Amino acid sequence: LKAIQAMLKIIQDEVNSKLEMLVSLDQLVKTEIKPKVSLINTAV
Amino acid sequence: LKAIQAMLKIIQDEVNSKLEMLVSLDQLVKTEIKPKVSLINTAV
Amino acid sequence: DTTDDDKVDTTIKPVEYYKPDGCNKTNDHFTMQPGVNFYTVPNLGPSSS
Amino acid sequence: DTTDDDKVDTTIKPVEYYKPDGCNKTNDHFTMQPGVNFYTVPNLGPSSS
Amino acid sequence: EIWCIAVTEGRKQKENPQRIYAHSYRVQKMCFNI
Amino acid sequence: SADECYTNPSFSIGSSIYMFSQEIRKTDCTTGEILSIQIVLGRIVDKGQQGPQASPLLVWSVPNPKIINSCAVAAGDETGWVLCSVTLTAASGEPIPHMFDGFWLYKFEPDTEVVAYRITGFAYLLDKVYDSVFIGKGGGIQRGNDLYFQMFGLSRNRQSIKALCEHGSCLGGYQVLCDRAVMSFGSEESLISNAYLKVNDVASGKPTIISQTFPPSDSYKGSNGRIYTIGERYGIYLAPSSWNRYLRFGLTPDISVRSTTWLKEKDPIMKVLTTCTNTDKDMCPEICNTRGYQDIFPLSEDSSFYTYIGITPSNEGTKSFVAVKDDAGHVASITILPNYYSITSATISCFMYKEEIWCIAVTEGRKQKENPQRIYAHSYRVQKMCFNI
Ligand SMILES: *[C@@H]1O[C@H](CO)[C@@H](O)[C@H](O)[C@H]1NC(C)=O
Ligand SMILES: *[C@@H]1O[C@H](CO)[C@@H](O)[C@H](O)[C@H]1NC(C)=O
Ligand SMILES: [Zn+2]
Repeated sequence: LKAIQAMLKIIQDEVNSKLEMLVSLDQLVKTEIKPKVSLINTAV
Repeated sequence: LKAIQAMLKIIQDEVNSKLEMLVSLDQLVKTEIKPKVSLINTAV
Repeated sequence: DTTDDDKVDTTIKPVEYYKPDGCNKTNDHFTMQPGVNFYTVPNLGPSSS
Repeated sequence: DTTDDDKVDTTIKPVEYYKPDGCNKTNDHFTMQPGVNFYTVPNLGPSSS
Repeated sequence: EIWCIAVTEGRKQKENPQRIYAHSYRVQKMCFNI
Repeated sequence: SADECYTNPSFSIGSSIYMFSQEIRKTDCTTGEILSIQIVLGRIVDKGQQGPQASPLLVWSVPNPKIINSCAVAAGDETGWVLCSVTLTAASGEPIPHMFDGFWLYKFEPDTEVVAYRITGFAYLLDKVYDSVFIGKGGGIQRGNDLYFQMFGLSRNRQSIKALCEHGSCLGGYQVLCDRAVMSFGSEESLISNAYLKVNDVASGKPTIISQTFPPSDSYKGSNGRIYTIGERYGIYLAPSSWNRYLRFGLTPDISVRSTTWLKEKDPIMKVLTTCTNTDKDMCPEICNTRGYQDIFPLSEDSSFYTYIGITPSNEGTKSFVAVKDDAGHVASITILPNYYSITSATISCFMYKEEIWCIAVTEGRKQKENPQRIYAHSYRVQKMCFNI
């Protein structure tokens, strides 16, 4: 049964870590890209 | 009980593989798009 | 006339050397000199801090 | 006058054929010829290497 | 006319890291009667 | 957002780039929480309009804004700087109001990442011992490889106080009031004072800080100020904070206290955001509070000419005007912003544009009575004139 408990520990660590990329990506698009696209649109 | 161990093997493989798309997408936005948006902004 | 027909952008060309066109008279010296200004050309490529 | 009122972009029109306007005299031959230049039109659509 | 671009390595200030800079100039045709 | 307030603007123009900084506070605008601090780097460009126009290139927010006392900006040649004073934090991680724990320095450049430096106990050597330090709102300058900023704060004192107490004809009680005005909580051992702040050797990547204080004998209660460059010489502006509401502007050949001299002009006189009761004519000593800011911009090497914005309170917000004072004492003024309910502050920076002198003024205020406070910017020109009497 410990094999299952170990398996879940592995799964949780891998997923919880990787999903950090999603948080970073979202922050980038909202903070960096969105604003300048608006500035560019007005300019042209 | 082996049904559960098998189920976890399936879940792990599917998720660990699919999340590769997130890594690729993030690299693309930071390397490709962000830089040129800056160049465009300056030009206009 | 047709030499530039297939160019996407015609801003610059390969070097065509200067010639002493008329500077062939007695005591007539043909030369070349650099201009006085030395302009910046920004963003030739990426940099960092 | 009003023919272009509803056009978004007026850069080009459908072909209006040439006519022999005055080229109807004795020994007067009306013709058409291509120009000397043959220009490139880049990025008509996507391509790859 | 003939223009030239020069690419150089160096430092703007003594304590700065090395960076690459680019500048342009022109060559002027001249003819002198001695 | 109606629950957000924009305040404490800092604006400076370099060669082609400008630095702009603003604080966002929650509701109160004075003592409210800091939600964020935002810095903008950009250029002044010609967009086919009547005057010069702004063009932002880089917008960046300061991390951990909750531990900052104040920030101010400076601009040079294709580079900008931000100097922030920070406070101490408790074991809980929460900040302790009005305390001092060194400085942060940031370097900004176009199309480039921001570089941060930490200046700690062995990097900064202050003239005296301070309990709290603030960086002057007005901003600072860069000269060669050093930066100059103005600061003020609470300085520990052990000497007898003899404060500057100059006023017009007025009905030793006044000296006592003048001595008390510069004291914090009435304690002789705790003064509020101004000082110069120099950041040495910024290009080395390892900057240090040295300060030099003004003595009470030639200073009023400490306040927000600004460092100017006037040809080969410098100058300092110190805002009103107490009973003396006259212009306080000084000149100096070098950034030092002993070499500083002061102008004899009075205008502008600060009339807004004050609890003082003295009249503009006599300016008698009293205990009161002033929290405004209206700086000037010199138009000559000896500051015999200068431009400023005046503000006066009324029954309907405020009224304002732009003025230029010449070397004969004459003042020419033009009414501005007739459609704005109120303006409370102004900072002015001038530059050459289209072969003439243009100025940009950044002001805090409200367009309508019920609106939240916001920051606005406008531009004008100075016209050279010559009259045959
Ligand atoms: C110089 O060149 C001209 C033609 O441009 C010619 O007529 C002339 O005789 C030449 N003189 C000499 C010294 O070569
Ligand atoms: C050619 O056309 C003109 C009208 O443009 C006419 O006057 C002339 O008589 C015509 N000549 C012949 C040969 O058709
Ligand atoms: Zn005059």
